Amino acid sequence: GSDPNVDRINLVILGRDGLARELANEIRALCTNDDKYVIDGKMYELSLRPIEGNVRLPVNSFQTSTFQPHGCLCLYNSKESLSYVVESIEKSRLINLPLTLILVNRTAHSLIQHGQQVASKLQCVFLDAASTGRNINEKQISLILRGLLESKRNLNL
Ligand code: NA
Ligand code: NA
Ligand code: NA
Repeated sequence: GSDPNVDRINLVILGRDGLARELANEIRALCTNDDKYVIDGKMYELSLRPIEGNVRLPVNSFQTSTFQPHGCLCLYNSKESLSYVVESIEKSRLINLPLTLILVNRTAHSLIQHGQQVASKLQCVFLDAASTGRNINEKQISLILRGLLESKRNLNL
């Protein structure tokens, strides 16, 4: 269970073709051995749920009996991986869940254009981390996590 003295972030990471595993691995490299992530000198419990396959399947559901999601980090770098994000979100709709759509490193014009329309439709923030492996800068990870903590307090997640 969650330590009542340490704030918990339950983060879904959504991305096919190994995108979710890769970002989850990066984030865990930044964590303590008991999965704490430090922000502004403060410890947070960080639970990660990387998803790459069909979210219809129980094993791939956003929410489980011990995991209530607080946000979802959506990753893509291609037509197919963008399509996977839309399919997964619209199908598992989790609707007021804070979402972040991130374009990562692997056409460039169309991926940005479509990403922005998808983010508009899903009502979420769009970040271009491709210019910035298929990783994301750790400072950007911390910004997203800070944002989730405030959302968590506003939406009572
Ligand atoms: Na807690
Ligand atoms: Na976890
Ligand atoms: Na996990």
